[PDB]
Amino acid sequence: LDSEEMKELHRRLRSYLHQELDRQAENRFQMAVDEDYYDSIQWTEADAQVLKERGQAPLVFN
Amino acid sequence: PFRHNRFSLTPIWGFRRGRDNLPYGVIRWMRDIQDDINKRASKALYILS
Amino acid sequence: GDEAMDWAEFDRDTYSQSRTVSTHKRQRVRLIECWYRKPMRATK
Amino acid sequence: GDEAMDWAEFDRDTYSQSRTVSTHKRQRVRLIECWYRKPMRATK
Repeated sequence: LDSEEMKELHRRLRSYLHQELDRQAENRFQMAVDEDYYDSIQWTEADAQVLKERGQAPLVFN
Repeated sequence: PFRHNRFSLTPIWGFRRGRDNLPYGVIRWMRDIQDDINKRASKALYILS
Repeated sequence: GDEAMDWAEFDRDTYSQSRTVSTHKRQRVRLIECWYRKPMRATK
Repeated sequence: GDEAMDWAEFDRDTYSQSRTVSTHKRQRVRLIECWYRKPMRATK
């Protein structure tokens, strides 16, 4: 039964999944970054490198 | 032999990191602040001396 | 439609600034329900 | 998949930055469960 129509259904579902993934990419990224800031990880890589060149160890107050 | 189908060792979890679900204790942030405190105290003592 | 509801719907439709939209796409249409009042002048 | 769950799985997969993986490696697959609603138009 898979060949006749379930291939079309699977293609449709994959397209819908791609659309909902790319539509929510910004919000998904924002929620991920929020969860990262929860557990005392609050320095972006660029500014952390800037601090490292300063000789200053990055600090998180959280 | 045990009837229950679970491991003998039971994990008492703590704070779990969101990114990788790797457990981390209370210490981390206050450890950072503690090392900063030690640096500040040593620097102040050196400047005074 | 005003900028609010059309903005929400078109933000949903846009997905991102540049995306390769597949042949399969959800088709959304607008229906408007209008409740209006007209006097009748019943003789009674 | 989006960056979150894919990042978690790939971080588990890479183990370290440069690691000599053995022949025996745990193989993980992605299964997606979809619950969708479609109209019926029941005659009743």
